[PDB]
Amino acid sequence: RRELSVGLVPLHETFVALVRLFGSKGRATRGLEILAAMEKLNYDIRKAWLVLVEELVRSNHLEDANKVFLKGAKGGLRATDEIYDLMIEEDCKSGDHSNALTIAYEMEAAGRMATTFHFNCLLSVQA
Amino acid sequence: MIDQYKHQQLRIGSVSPQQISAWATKILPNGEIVGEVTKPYTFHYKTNK
Amino acid sequence: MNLADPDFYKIGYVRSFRAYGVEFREGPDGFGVFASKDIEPLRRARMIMEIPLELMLTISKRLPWMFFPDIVPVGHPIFDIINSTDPKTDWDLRLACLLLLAFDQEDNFWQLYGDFLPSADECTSLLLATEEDLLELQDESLELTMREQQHRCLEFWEKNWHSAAPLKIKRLARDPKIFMWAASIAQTRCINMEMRIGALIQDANVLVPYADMLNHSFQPNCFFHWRFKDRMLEVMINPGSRIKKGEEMTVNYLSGQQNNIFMQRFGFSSAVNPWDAICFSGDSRIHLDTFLSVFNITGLRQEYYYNSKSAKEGDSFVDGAVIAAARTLPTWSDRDVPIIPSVERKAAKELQEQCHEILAKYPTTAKQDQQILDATEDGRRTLEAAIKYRLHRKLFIGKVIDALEIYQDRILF
Amino acid sequence: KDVFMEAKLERVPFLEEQMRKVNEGGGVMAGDIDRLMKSEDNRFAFVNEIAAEATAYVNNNRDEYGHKKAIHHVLSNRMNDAGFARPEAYLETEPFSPGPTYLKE
Repeated sequence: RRELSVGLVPLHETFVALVRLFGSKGRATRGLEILAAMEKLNYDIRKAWLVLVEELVRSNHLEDANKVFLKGAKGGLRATDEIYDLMIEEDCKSGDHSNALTIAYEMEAAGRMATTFHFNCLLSVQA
Repeated sequence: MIDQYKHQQLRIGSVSPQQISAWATKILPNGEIVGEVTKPYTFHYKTNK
Repeated sequence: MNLADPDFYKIGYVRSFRAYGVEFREGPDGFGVFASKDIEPLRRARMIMEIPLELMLTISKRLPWMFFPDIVPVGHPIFDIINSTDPKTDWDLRLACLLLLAFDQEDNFWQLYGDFLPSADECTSLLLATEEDLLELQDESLELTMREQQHRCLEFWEKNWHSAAPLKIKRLARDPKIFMWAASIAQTRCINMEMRIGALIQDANVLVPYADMLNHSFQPNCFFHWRFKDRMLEVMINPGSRIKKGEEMTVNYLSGQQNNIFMQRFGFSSAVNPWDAICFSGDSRIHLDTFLSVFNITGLRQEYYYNSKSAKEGDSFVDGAVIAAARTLPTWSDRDVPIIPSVERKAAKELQEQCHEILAKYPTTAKQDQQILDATEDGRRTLEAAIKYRLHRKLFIGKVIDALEIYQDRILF
Repeated sequence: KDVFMEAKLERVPFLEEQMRKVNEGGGVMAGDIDRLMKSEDNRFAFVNEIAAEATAYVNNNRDEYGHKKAIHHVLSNRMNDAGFARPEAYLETEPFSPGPTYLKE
């Protein structure tokens, strides 16, 4: 809170550290609060949104994980292939075909082509 | 390339009498049903009502 | 920066080639493609350099060999030369045979386009260099590979031009130094693409006149596209990119692979080389989230960005060397959320000083030093180019050292 | 060396009258549609994309369309980003008309 009061622009690591904690504890809207900061400080949110999304799955905040990823990836935000494999499998593990299918559709929009692994995850709940 | 799935359906079969009764019978607040259509009164010999 | 001769645009223009906002220059270099007027930012792409299929060679990349602008006649005794060539290893040999064939067949387009191509005295490829010129190179693996590659083409010259040589097969290469010119041209100006001709999607190594003149820069602004219907290759200006009134428009040659030992093999030498670095070892490790943080370099190794909206013009010290040596070095990360230990005894100073010891001002051989740069002697178009490669490797190492010591100095603001 | 440099390049004159009848007959739009479709693989997808873009155009700036024929607007927008002047919405004027209506043959 004192960083903006002084006027010093916080570091890239500074925002990275906090979003890891908020995702780890389960903060839903708190992570987005920081995401607005780099939207004003000329900093890309890709790394921060990637670690925030991944951390939310590392705890049992499955509903939070889909909301954060879908909101960020609805616009232009390429994601690493590891994240795509994680959420498609994780959503299908708990029975979230609606969330999994949307991510798979979103994944194919950004170049990456769904292979047999993604189809196998979907077929688990469709069976 | 996952295609745009679209599952539509159209069934057909004989109806149970209970299905017809639920289709047609309308129960007034007073408790009457009167869905039988007892009389073959097409139109009044009087005004065409 | 003088424009090319009027005959350059024609001869190809008469064969349905259209260039809208470019004008090739003539000044002594690779002819070069420089634009005119201004385009302003756009939405998707602006098409340029309409090049048809008929003005190509496009040998296939896999068995069987097919050439859609059919050059080889039926039963011609040069398809046997190509069909006896080892696949998947030397694609520049059969391509050289096709180029040689498209010089004595008829009034083919390449019979006229040959003049604008660089000659033996021109060109920078090492396949045209000599023994002591190859020795003038601070590298032995590259020296060995290029000495072997100057062979394997002498060998594939006496196996098909040995005193029997039907006059069709003869008179194409009467001596093993014009075949080297064709091989060097094939190595330098081949591009592997996908060509949908009809119902056939195929991968092929192709030669494109009026498109190889597009010079190289690792920060590119040009795409290569293949219009499926009318069979035309087109260059495309990148979306959302302003274009000046004569500045360079470039298309990258290699991306995702570099090390300056294969790009140099394919022509000239690296200048900024954003994908090459020298293995350090020698120390334990340096921190990861501070080298890209002092210069505000974006992570995600496959895509590294500088974020020009950084500060009040903090420095003018970013280059390909910085963006390359920012990801090819120890870079310890650990849990990725540490205290960022400012232990300059371990996390800074001596460790990179050890790198300064590892890069002990060219300690490997130091065959030459600052004296080499700008010897002021240009000749043979291949000498002063190996010297240029030595200069650029030395410059890369020096700027890597400079960036490392700037980083180790500025860890506290 | 090849002596056909200018024999195949002499400008055909008298073309000025065969420049206009293209413009009121809809020839320019017809010859622009195919050039836009010269790279598309499936024409139905191209048509659907054009229709969706026109729907967005109608939604964002409603109180302009009814004359401009927003489909013509999006076609002109796509043709105007690679040269090809193509006046806005392919709008036609009546430069010489001290009257309300042409007879139209």
